[PDB]
Amino acid sequence: ERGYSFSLTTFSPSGKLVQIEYALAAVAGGAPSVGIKAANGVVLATEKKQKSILYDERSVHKVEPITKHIGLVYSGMGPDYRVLVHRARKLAQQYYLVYQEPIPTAQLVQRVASVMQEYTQSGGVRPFGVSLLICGWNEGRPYLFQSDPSGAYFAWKATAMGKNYVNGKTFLEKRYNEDLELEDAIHTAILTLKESFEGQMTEDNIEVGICNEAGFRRLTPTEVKDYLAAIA
Amino acid sequence: SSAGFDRHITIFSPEGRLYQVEYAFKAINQGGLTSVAVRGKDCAVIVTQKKVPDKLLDSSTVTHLFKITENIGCVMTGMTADSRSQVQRARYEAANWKYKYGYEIPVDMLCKRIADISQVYTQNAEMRPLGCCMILIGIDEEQGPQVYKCDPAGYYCGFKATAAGVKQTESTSFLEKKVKKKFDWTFEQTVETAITCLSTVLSIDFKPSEIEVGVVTVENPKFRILTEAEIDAHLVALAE
Amino acid sequence: SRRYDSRTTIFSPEGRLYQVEYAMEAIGHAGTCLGILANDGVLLAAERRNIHKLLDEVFFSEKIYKLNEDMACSVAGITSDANVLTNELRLIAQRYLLQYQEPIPCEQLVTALCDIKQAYTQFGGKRPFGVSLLYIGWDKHYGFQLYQSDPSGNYGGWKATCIGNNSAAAVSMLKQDYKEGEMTLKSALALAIKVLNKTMDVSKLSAEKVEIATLTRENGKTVIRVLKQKEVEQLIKKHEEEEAKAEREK
Amino acid sequence: VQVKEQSILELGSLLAKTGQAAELGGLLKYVRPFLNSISKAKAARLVRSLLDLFLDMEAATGQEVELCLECIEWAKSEKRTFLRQALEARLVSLYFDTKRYQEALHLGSQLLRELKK
Amino acid sequence: TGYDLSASTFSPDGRVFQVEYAMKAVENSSTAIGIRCKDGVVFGVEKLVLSKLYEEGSNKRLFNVDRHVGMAVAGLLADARSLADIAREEASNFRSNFGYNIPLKHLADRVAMYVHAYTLYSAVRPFGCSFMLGSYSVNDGAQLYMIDPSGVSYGYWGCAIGKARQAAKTEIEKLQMKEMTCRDIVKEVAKIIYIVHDEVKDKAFELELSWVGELTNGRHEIVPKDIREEAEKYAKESLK
Repeated sequence: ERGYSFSLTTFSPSGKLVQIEYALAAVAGGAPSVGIKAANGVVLATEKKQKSILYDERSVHKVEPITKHIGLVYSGMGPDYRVLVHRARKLAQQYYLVYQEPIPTAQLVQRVASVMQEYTQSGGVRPFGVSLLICGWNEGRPYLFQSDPSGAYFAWKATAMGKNYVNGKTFLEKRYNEDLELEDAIHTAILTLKESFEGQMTEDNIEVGICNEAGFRRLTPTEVKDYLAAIA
Repeated sequence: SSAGFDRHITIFSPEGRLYQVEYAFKAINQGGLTSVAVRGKDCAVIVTQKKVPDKLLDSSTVTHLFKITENIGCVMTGMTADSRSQVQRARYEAANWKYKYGYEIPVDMLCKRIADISQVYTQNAEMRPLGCCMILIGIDEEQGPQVYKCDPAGYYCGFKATAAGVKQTESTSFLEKKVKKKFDWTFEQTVETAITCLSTVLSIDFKPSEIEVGVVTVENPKFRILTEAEIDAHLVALAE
Repeated sequence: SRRYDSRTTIFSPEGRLYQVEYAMEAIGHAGTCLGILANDGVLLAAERRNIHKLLDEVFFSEKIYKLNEDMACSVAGITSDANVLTNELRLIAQRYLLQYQEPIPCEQLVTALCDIKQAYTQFGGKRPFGVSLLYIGWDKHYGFQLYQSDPSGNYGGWKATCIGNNSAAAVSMLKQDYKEGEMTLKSALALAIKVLNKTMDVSKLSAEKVEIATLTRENGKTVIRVLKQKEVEQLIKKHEEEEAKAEREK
Repeated sequence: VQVKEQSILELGSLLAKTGQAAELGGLLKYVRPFLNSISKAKAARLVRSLLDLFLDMEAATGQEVELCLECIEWAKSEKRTFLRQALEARLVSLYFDTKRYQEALHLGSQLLRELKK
Repeated sequence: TGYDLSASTFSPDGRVFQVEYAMKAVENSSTAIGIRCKDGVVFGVEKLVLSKLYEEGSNKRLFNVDRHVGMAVAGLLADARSLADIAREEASNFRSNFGYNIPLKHLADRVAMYVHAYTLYSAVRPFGCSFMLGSYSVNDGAQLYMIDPSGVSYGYWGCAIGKARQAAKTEIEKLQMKEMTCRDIVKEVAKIIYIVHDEVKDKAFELELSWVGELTNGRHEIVPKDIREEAEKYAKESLK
């Protein structure tokens, strides 16, 4: 068959791209998320909620490992997340085949952003509807990055995304600093996620990921319950 | 709420939504049929209704149950042709996995591959996103029974009790009320609950010739369809 | 299929074509950049936009990009297309060097990129590139050089230019105060500081809100330096004190 | 391993129910070297679950001051700001019930500046 | 409006409109019935004579798909001929690949999938023919299937398509076709077509009858002339 071969994203009379704005508006309605780094590693926290008790909470995951030391979380549309995850895995594989070394974080961020940008200029397609957070630990210094449906990216110390992201950023403004440890970072991440959380926070509604110079991994529900207790 | 061609193809509306996909969800209800799936301690049951309005039609070829693989079974709802096409794609994909990797395919990988295939239709602006649903049941080593569901928007998940069709909401409510009690589950209990759910949602008190049942269990993982006689046996055993 | 098309290539009854015009209206906002040269060394000044309290400040460069051993360029507009274009011209320069074993002159590289940029405005039916950017460089043919691009496709050499939102005021002030063949790499910095002071609304010129890059010539080095934040502050305060003294004179 | 900590908690609860404090202080002294062998979350929760049960009973003159000070020291060693701040608040509240003049004043003034930020 | 111009736009209530328009295009065809006996099937078509200039035997609507499979069409002739050609090529391909005559349950499915492939995209239009496939085999008995332009195929004991489909099936159901051999079925088919399409609607017409079953040793062909003569002679007695 064939496609259409004409761009669906065009310039308005006021010099603005409408579709990117609508994609950002769709992103703003997703599940909230928070990300922090303090001098030793990075913490990614996200909130998950099944509609009823029928759903199995251990069947799918939000935090996904690209490789041994890169982590990624999302906010926005659901199905579009897997395509980006799969593409990132492929890209890391070609990099490792060519150079025989684990990929640096910045290169992976740049390549993923390039794909996401290219997806808004071709013909007969519509842009993605997610916003990503990427974390890693290479050569000692930890790294945190955030993407954008338009393809741009930034580097952050602490970031909040999803619903009520403005309140999260203001809250992090008066709390975060440049010298803490991973445990206190976890404490403040749960504290700031409690701002818009549900009535009762259980050990299964929350997913937490930690990166240190030992590798990326996803916290099991037991220690998540341990952290939820003795706090708040 | 709309501006331009957002009502005719799959692009974002100003509020951040897209309607060409949520129209398919209500296109599902055109068939007017309901199916239920229940998972037990060591077995899984799929039950559905069938309606034959005319005597001239041959009743032996109206089944909605399909044998995807000797160990994996499925049930469909919605438009018939789309469901048949999805069945064809699933069969081909399972056979290809067996050819390539040399061992049987897990059910979750199959569901993920199907959902990833379906997600493209809601990305490009020249196709229509196939208004038909998907329910699969299977047995996995070290896990036991598994029940998964897939939808036209590309969202797959794993459930413990599912209903798809016209009466989805109240059937899920009844199943939740039953499952909150946290009682032991065996084969007969699971089948009885699955049948009574549909019986009380529709309020029919039907006969052994108007439903279909499929079952899988850890004694012969082959997917099998119950014959009318043993279906009548369960039906009479249910009524004391 | 022809119902959903937007026809992003046809003309208009009045003679002009709209998409490039709308792109030029888009480049109007979002940033301020300028470039000046009069003797050994040429300088680029940029106005940083992302100035939030939580930025990690990596990569040692915000908007200044290196294209070759002796080529640097700034950019204004949508940043993703900027990444695309910079990556696209980098291998153009490298393939020229591979074929000829000689550093590429600036003019040819600019013309090649402009040809690629113009290709999208005549056939293909795709959205054009909304990015305009500067070029600074040195080569044995004509010494030091500055150039400016355009989403339409054309270009041109210059002696002092600005691109950002308040480009009109900057251009007027530049043409009011400039001298041909005398400004060394000591007065040009002061001129740029004064121009930026006028254009931006925020006074006192916080040193973290500006970025300066200079290119100078060595025996065989052609060193590009991005002067740090430890030298901007005394430059700003010197400007402030001399301005106060001059005003007090009147 | 974890069964040991579970039993420790249950025995502490039983000793609190019985109505004595010397054994509870002995229990607190008993496990201090042990604690540097498990997760930080469990260690913190056990420290809190022992301290609260010890303090919310009745006065024993010998043991109601040094325990809080050594907990402050341990929290400072472990670098946990919230834990040490909560324990400082508890300690400054505890000084007053012993009719103390100045040690319940300078501590609060020192903590005010940190809390206000 | 405008939701009913492409084949890739769901209407707000959630259904496709172009396929419904194809249906309404079918409902103006003449008539065609087909019923299965104890050991075969029998087709029957009434063909209208527009003007005296045309010759007998023109534009037959009873097509011969394969050496043991027959087809009867209704709708637009051009699309029907295209479908006949594609089915014929597919059957020959199957015989070449595997090595024996294709069963109905596979050929009907393949043609149905090919027809359904033309209802998703906006670059092509849906077909406009509804048709019936019939066959008989010694190892599988008699087989009858019906396929509609939307892409749906079912099995029947007896079916009718065209204008007065329901009127024909009314007298179809009165018959106890489950028992008799299809040697006396020809007379009742002739009778059931002469009891429809009043002479007020049109002046003259003609009858086309097919034949397949064990009586022909598996071959499919037109009935002998004398047998049809006797059949219509019997059917004329409905004037009583």
